[PDB]
Amino acid sequence: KSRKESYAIYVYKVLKQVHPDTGISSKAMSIMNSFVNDVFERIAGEASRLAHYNKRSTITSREIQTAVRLLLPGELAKHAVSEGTKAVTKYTSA
Amino acid sequence: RKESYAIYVYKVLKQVHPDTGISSKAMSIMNSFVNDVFERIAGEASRLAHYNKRSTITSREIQTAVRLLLPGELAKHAVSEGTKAVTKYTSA
Amino acid sequence: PHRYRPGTVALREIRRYQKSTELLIRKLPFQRLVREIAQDFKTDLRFQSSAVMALQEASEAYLVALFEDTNLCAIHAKAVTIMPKDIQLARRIRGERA
Amino acid sequence: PHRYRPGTVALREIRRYQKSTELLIRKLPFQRLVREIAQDFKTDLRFQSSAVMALQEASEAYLVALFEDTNLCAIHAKAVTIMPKDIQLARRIRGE
Amino acid sequence: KVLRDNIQGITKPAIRRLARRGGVKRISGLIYEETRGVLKVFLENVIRDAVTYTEHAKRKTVTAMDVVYALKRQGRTLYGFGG
Amino acid sequence: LRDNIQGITKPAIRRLARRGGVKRISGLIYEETRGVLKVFLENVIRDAVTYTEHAKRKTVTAMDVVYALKRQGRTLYGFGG
Amino acid sequence: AKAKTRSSRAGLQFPVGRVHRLLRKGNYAERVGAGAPVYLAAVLEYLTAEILELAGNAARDNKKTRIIPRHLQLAVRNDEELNKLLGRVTIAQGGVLPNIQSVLLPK
Amino acid sequence: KAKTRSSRAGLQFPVGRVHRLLRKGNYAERVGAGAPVYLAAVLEYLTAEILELAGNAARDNKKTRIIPRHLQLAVRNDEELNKLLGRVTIAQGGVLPNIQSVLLPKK
DNA sequence: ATCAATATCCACCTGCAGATTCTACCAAAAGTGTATTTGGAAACTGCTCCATCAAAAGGCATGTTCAGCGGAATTCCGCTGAACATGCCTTTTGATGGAGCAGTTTCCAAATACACTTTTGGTAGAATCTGCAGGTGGATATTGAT
DNA sequence: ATCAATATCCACCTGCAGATTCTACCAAAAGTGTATTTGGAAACTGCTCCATCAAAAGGCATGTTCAGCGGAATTCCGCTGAACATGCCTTTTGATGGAGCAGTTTCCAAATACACTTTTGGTAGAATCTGCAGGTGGATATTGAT
Repeated sequence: KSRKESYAIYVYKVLKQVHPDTGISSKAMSIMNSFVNDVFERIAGEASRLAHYNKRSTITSREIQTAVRLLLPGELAKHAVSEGTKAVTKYTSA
Repeated sequence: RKESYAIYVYKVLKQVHPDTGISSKAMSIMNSFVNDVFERIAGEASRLAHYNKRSTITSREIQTAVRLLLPGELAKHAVSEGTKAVTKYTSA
Repeated sequence: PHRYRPGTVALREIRRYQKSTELLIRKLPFQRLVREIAQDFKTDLRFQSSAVMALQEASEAYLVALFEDTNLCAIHAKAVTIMPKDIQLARRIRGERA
Repeated sequence: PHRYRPGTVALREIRRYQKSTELLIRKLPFQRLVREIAQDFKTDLRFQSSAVMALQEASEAYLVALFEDTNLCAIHAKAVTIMPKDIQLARRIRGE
Repeated sequence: KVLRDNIQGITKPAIRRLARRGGVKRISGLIYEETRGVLKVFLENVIRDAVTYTEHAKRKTVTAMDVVYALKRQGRTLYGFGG
Repeated sequence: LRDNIQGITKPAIRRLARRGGVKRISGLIYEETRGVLKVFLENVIRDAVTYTEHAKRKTVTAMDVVYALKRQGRTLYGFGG
Repeated sequence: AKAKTRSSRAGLQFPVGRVHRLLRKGNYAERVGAGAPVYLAAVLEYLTAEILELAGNAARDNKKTRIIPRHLQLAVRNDEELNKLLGRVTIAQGGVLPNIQSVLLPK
Repeated sequence: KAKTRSSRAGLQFPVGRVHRLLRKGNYAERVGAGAPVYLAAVLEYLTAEILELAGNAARDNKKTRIIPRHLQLAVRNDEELNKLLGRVTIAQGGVLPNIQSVLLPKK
């Protein structure tokens, strides 16, 4: 038939770095998928508005950052920004 | 240069109440109202199209959008004016 | 004859149901209601098993939270019994009535 | 020396204020509060006068709606006087 | 004349169980018909939006995605069935 | 700039309760209301100012406040927003 | 020859061209069919007509000729559907509907 | 020699995918090179945060496989995640144990 | 305090539904190299409007007295919901045709893309106009003491 | 029920700020008119998975009794609404200098646009593994009566 993408394999890989001996049921994996799609939409959507308000054609990490600052609660935001900045820096230095 | 629906709001105002005016603060609110409904419908349309793996927004998505967004009677009349306008537009 | 005083068994049920996660409305009855309500919007419809499931999940979660707020309004009234008045006041402040 | 009973003037005020639409918080005082809160967030910020007005129009409409819910909560307690326990229940149910 | 109207299928015992989960200890008799009313209004709002999604896709089967999307519009986002 | 929360004077909170349909007010309502307003304003100004900065501006605009209110579900009509 | 605007072709007062343009620039999809803007301009025109119809009445009822914000507020709050469509919207300088709970009245 | 952008950014999440999803999502005409890296880093981090807490919840119940109840207990017992998911229902999650004190038997 | 009826725990057990490891085929990704295009920052700067100081005056905030009345504590009566055992009618579960959700393929109406030509909605600056705010006053409630 | 002290309704009326009203410029819009690309409706069909039916399964409806709680009534102390005196700080009217936003132009780092090669995540089917849900047992905490 066709294909049905899901974040499952990635969710699973991260589960291992955190709890190498812990598992996760199917229904739970579905919640995590729902969770990842949900945050994605919220962050992208916000980034989208930011660009439009400022009459910009491009969504740069700058927009993803401000979106994060606007959507995530304090500490969560603090770290979220941190991880994001690190990933770009590293990606560049390569 | 900054556009607004002021003149159209004004024309429409003149059809329903030929002898009534509108203060600017009230026009400002009317401009807000129109821009608000506009984003709400288009956005509703935008998602609608995506959920269905369609890359085009047509009079048909706008119509479902209108049905999901407006309450009962208002939709009934909105859908009418909308169908009516497209049919009339298509014959010219 | 052994008899539990009023409230002792209820309190037992609150402890039990807050620990579990199973749905509490019987499925078939729920399914019938869902389909009925649907029938007024469009005839001859079919429902994926998982769609009915999603609706029950959403409905129950919704009612369980409305009951929480209702208890709070009853307690505000200095009662320990939820009444129509209390569900009414909570839905109103939730903006569901206004 | 003529004296209206307690509550008569309060009812007079409700009818008066529910009839008009002017802002009820003094303007200058409200602006300093805005600048104070904003400042403790980021320094050297400037404000378009309409920006302070929009914050004020929103703030007053928010508090007025809050007082209606509070008022409902107090009456639900068989009272006619709003108290903190009432404001708190209205916000707890609102999801605040 | 049979044995049950559909909304009456949501029963006292079940409604009680819900309340229990919500921490309610004592329930007034009138609450039961009151709860059914609220449930009915809640389902009408959601099923209507979901079905509007079904028609738009020219289908005759309501899918979990149609409910999940209606739920999200009504601000009642549900995780577990796509989301 | 220090203690402006007291600019929201007892009289002004009373007028607001009135429009709100309130007939009798307890003495402790005034400090509670100031608290409520402070959080409300904190959240709106926080988002508004985030918009200012993302646009590398030093001036908070009406639009900044209007987009902030829409983020929080308190859509306001009348100032461009 | 003659060049008729898309709005007149649809029988509309609202600007079909503008709406079409706004649709594309707002990035809602890759493509925007010709009917979309016609239909949207129409729904937008119908909604502003209904609210002006009602605000104009509140004006008249208050003995005024010019609609102000309070007139828009009264029309919206007094209309069940417009009240819901705008259930989470604040109309600046709109005030509130007069309303006093019964237990607060005397006698 | 072909290395994935995810490895370059040093992330477990599909950077190539997030990019694809941003473009198709019609969020903007263009999408910068680093935005997908960043957005995937944020997605990954939040994913770790919830599994980290849910894992613990699994351990507290003497269980090794995370289920919905474990995700619900993680989210609602955490002030911040609870706020982020304030209008979200986790299927089959139940609620936190809680009984208003006045409903308890008088000791 | 003294049992006595039950509910709740805990340590151990084992079968199976759901989790897992495994190979393979593969279209759809995702990465890579090249060519062309452009969004938007650095740079210069015109021009709106924001902060600010000045001054006058009255609207309105503050502080007080005084007593009416309401929050809330306490007592209480009947009414009504919790508990419970009693008896079966409805829900749940596992099994079977076929109705539609889809994958695939085709082909045209309709949507980009691009070049001109043409109508027009803003607006910079005017001068003229009109609805109503706010002051005045006197006719009409609405309140509260007696 | 009558009466005095206030507040309120309200139509008439004049000053002014805010609204309607051109005159002229116009570049950004919108429209007309070939040429090129293609999205997705439409027709056909294959394989799920959904509606339905039988039967093994496990809740729910029903009447009795009584204890406890909703809410009516009573009471009192203190606190909150009126009314009032005093004066200050908001508000209103202006002018001023400048920071900072927003228009315009030049130009390059980054992004789009194929085209080609490699890789990888989702699917299908087959086989073996395993975390835990109930089910037992016996100990013990809980509850309610005496």
